[PDB]
Amino acid sequence: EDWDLVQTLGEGAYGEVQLAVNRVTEEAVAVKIVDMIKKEICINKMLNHENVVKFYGHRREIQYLFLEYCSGGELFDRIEPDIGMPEPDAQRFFHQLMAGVVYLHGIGITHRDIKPENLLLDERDNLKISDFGLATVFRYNNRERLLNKMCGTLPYVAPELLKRREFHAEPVDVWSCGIVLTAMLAGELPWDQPSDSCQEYSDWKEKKTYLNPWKKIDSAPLALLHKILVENPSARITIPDIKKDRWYNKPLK
Ligand SMILES: NC[C@@H]1CN(c2ncnc3[nH]c4cnccc4c23)CCO1
Repeated sequence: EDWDLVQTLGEGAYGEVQLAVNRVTEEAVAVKIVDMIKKEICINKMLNHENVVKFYGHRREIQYLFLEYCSGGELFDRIEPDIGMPEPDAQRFFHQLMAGVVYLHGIGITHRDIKPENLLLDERDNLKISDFGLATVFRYNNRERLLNKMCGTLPYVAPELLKRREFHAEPVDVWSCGIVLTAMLAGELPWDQPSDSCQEYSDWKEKKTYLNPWKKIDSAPLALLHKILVENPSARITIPDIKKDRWYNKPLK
């Protein structure tokens, strides 16, 4: 019942996250502090999956969210700049990311800001999707609603979000998962944003894969990236088809 605030884990816009330890059980949890979030709590209440940060509850005093503590830090910190990480680790992380994203989409939730900073690791390096502050419902009563608000993080957002007034939620999270995979395999982000004024993005659309970061990436995972980082959201590979991808299914290590 009584928790000691041991240390700060991370900072956010509207607050900070602190590690809290139970005085009796010594259980660790993370506490997200927000000095007024209503939708974040609501969405968190729906979530129950092994690749999504668990929600234990909240107390209003300033709002306090009680969330799963992930001692392994963030995926961001397993990526060596300009190098990435070993391909078998990247594949395992990507499998776990798809599992989390499939779950969310299955309950009609889109995260909207998938990036390595938001993908946390537990003590066994299991990936956990965190931070549902930008998340929203895109399906309800089996009826899809198109999105129109721009949010997320420029290097990770899909090009339709910049160009179209309305867009489907799922292909946007698929795209950001592809940017995450690129980062894991090349240790660099391919562009500032996916717009026609961005030279690196133009190069990609013209298939200059002899340039970085694409030249650091083996042809198998690169063929999967060619299917994810497709400009037309309607032509973009879906998750069920990602699960059928050759590299996705390649035994590694
Ligand atoms: N960018 C990550 C860092 C450290 N971080 C975390 N660190 C450890 N465990 C956590 N569990 C969480 C549940 N929800 C949100 C965040 C965490 C969290 C907080 C954010 O800044």
